[PDB]
Amino acid sequence: VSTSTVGARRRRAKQQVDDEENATLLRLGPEFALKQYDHDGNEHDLIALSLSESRLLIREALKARSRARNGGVIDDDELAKVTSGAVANGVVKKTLDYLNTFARFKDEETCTAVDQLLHNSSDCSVLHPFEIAQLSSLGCEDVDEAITLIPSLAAKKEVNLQRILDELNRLEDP
Amino acid sequence: RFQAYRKSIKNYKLSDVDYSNERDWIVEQLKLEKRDFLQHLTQAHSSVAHLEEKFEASVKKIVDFIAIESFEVPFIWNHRRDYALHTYNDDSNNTIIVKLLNEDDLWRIVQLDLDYHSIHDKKAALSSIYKQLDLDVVDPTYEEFFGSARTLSELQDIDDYLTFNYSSQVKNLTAVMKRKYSKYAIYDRIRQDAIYPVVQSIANISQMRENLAQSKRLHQVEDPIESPMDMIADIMSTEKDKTTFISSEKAYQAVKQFFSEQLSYEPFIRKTIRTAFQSFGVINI
Amino acid sequence: MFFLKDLSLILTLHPSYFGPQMNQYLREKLLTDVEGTCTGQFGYIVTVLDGMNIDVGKGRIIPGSGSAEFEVKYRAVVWKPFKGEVVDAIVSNVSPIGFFADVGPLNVFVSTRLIPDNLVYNPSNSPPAYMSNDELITKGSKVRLKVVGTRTDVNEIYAIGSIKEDFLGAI
Amino acid sequence: RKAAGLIQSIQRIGSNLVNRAHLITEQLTSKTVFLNMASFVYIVFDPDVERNPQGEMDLLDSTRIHPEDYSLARKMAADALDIEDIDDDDESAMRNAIYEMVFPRSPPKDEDDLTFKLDELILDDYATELERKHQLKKRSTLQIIKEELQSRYREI
Repeated sequence: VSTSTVGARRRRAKQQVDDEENATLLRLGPEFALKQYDHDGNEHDLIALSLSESRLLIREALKARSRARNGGVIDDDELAKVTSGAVANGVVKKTLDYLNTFARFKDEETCTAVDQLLHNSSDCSVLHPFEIAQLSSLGCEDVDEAITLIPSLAAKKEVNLQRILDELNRLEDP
Repeated sequence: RFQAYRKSIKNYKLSDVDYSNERDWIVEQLKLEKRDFLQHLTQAHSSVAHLEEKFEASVKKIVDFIAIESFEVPFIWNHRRDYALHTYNDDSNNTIIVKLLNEDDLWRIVQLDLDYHSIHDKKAALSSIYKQLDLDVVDPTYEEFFGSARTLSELQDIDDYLTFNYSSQVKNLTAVMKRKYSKYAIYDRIRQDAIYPVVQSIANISQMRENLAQSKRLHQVEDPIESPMDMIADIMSTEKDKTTFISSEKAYQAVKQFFSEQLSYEPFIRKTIRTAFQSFGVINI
Repeated sequence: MFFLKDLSLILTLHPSYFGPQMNQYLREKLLTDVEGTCTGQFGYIVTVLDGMNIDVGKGRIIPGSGSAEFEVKYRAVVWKPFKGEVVDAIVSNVSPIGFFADVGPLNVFVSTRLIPDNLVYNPSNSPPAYMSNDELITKGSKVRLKVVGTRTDVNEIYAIGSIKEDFLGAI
Repeated sequence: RKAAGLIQSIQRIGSNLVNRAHLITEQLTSKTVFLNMASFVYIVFDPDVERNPQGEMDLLDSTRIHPEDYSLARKMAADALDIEDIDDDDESAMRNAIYEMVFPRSPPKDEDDLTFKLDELILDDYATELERKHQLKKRSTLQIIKEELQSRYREI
């Protein structure tokens, strides 16, 4: 139904192996490529979202819509009930339940610090946004465990993986 | 049919002690289920003494047939129904037949023997776990609740109690590595911390268990000479090196939650609540 | 995995709605028709950012049918699983053929052939579960699984998980 | 699976089964399976083939009486005939006694068949004797045997 900003893609003869979806190989397909275009056609990077960032964004947008619908005058159940559509209500309920029951960072400032650490770091300046989201989401504790769960980080050995993991564990609220 | 029933059952041939325990458990299960039938039979045929004893004997014989001799239900009903009915004579010496069981009861026998064969492995696993614990003093609660253990829920309660009160020992025995977080790590830290003596001083565990089992006061819970906040703060100040807590209120909350966990993992409270709910509970929607 | 995407929708409006409240009505129609839907190409659209300030542009009158066609561009949060990805889950059902878990709106089915052998299914347990000596996974239990395959339907996505590798199973 | 294998073995051996004992002798099954299924499977007896006493097709094979109780059925038949010459171990005489009782060569002068005379036997005495001799509660079994002799496979 909804159409992406990427169009064309007409017939050719060559066939490529970087077309199939694969998280391990970091092949996310054309619609999830590293380079995107906005409504103005300017350069844009793929925007991944960790569960903390996703939860913050969904809560902010939902509460903004709820405030707007009431003339600009917190509960997840009420917030889900704000939306229209029984199937939409169920889907947003399930997403909210997942995010709440696996929220590593429920505070805006903790998520901001985590994003700053995972973005401004010299080692992380090469890290793929999908890798960053996976690291902030799965909450791994060990370099070996992270490498096993994320095969992409195995080839990136120029990363201070263990100390970054310890920093994330520190930032994680016990 | 028996092969299909026993396909999931890896170990079927029980020992003689396990066999007798299975027979007793099956008899008790039938008595619980057929309580109305047994009561009506006893009330109507009150003249005959120990009709239910003959019922237990017949149930034991039927279990013997099905298990040892591998007899299907219709064969038993067509050629061994003499055991299933007790012919007594009244005051007039008229031969009166008493249908103690029906074919549906034989199907119930098969289902119950399968159920006990299933739970036998679980009870053996709990016994092996307890033996691996190798307690210096045999826990009276363990023995008391294991002797009366009939349902797998009670076995799970035993497992929870043993794991909670021997979390360090159970973790060591597991060690005797996937970094799974032990849910009892905080309680182990409390045990290692200097505030654990305060938790002892709240109430004696053995005295609490004796009082609860007796259902009446055998000992009086002695109140410590200083308030919980007083003792917590004093120990925190005198053991700042070892007290992992930050504030006295945090230690107070940790002590309260540890006491709550201790009370929750007590098998007797769970058993009493379960009996009360099963007896007098209601259903609301 | 969650993402931010710039999506576009074609909205057709009947002439009976050609009133002053046309723009707001288009906004709520877009919200009702996009929020919660499931497209195989993108996955699941969960929310639309800035839902009350979306530009709709000028609608074009379809020749011969009167209805106006609007091109609506918006930014939305989208979740889509990928092959070979390890994510958290909550078990929703236990069955002899396998157990069903839930990863947000997606329901994932894991067959016994993708489960470690020591986690023998126990139907006698209450509730029935796939349990081992040190592991017990039942309804409501947190599990870490790796998505192996995804099946595309008309408006649904079916994923298959596995716990047979390391750092998987119960968590 | 077991029924398919059994019917295949029967078909390979021949057109029909001779008697219940052949289910064991011809290696058609094991022991416990045979004991369970013994009374529930039967072969239709025919007085036309009964002419030879050496007939392997036992008449009791067309009854609900278990093969393990064929001797008891023979003893009951001898009891009804009131013939004390035959002892408890002359199985050929018991077979001839059943032959006479169920299919007499001379039809009875009255309308009461020799199987009817089984009603005069007291089952309680025989049950008590069996329980004393070998500790067996078989009074219901004796009743079933008497019923089967009175009518072969009455519809239930």
